[PDB]
Amino acid sequence: CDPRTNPEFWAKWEQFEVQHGNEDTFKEMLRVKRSVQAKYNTDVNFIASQALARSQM
Amino acid sequence: YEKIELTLLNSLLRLIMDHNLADYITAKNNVTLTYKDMSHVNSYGMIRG
Amino acid sequence: INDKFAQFSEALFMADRHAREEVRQRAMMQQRLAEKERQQKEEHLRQLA
Amino acid sequence: SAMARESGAPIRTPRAPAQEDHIANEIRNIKALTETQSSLLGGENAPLAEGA
Amino acid sequence: NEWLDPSIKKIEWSREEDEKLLHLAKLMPTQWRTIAPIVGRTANQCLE
Amino acid sequence: HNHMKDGPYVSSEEAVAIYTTTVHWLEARKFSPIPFPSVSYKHDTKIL
Repeated sequence: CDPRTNPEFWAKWEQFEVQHGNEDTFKEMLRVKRSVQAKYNTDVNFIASQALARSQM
Repeated sequence: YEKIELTLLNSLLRLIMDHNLADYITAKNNVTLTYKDMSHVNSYGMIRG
Repeated sequence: INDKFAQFSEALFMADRHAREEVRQRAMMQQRLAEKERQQKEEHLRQLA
Repeated sequence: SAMARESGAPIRTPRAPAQEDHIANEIRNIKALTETQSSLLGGENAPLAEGA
Repeated sequence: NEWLDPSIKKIEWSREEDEKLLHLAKLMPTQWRTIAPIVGRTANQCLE
Repeated sequence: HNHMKDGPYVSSEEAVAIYTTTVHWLEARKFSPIPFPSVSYKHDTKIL
């Protein structure tokens, strides 16, 4: 999943973590979010992100 | 020269002198040897040069 | 890499610590004899005095 | 219940133990077994904390 | 070899790579060019 | 590569015996270990 294209899934994961999780699992989820967001920094994925960002407005 | 284990060498060098000098010497013996288009890391044995 | 490396390193570290402990004990044991010897000589000097 | 009539909410993940922080454990182990000077001097060995 | 090689990971480290790095630095003291291929970064990256 | 695969050929007991032999020899001769070259240490310049 892409954080800047699919934010609702990350919101649901944070909701699951605040109902069931700790500070260590929360830090793990931040680490995975940062790593995945860094992974999807390609040119085509940036193009798709900006396309959907200006499409929803 | 071929059969110097660098960890054991680091320990014996730590025995005779300060651990900074021993660490410098053992890290100096672990370098990349390059000749033309060939290159490899020397992790076993000492560098005689 | 092979597992033996870890075992290798472990042994050296334990051995190193053990050696230090032994040295310290022997060192402090030596100084006991030293001060005892000094006291004995002092006692002899006092007797001679 | 049918024959009588006829006649915690959330779940918890266990916390990782403070002694089981393996990163800090290896930090203090390497700091114990690296900055130790020559063993001929003697001196107190650094207390390495392993726990389990 | 140290910067521009496309196999070089310039992202922030993971906890698994931290565990491997500290474990190997305890295994092979100051043998950083040996540790670097195993960890998955360069020697200066692992050192720093 | 064969040393990386087939492990340290110096076994653990051999390395421990060599280390303890060096320790016993060095304490027998009352060897003072070499310090780090200090900040002042006049002889430095001549050595340099």
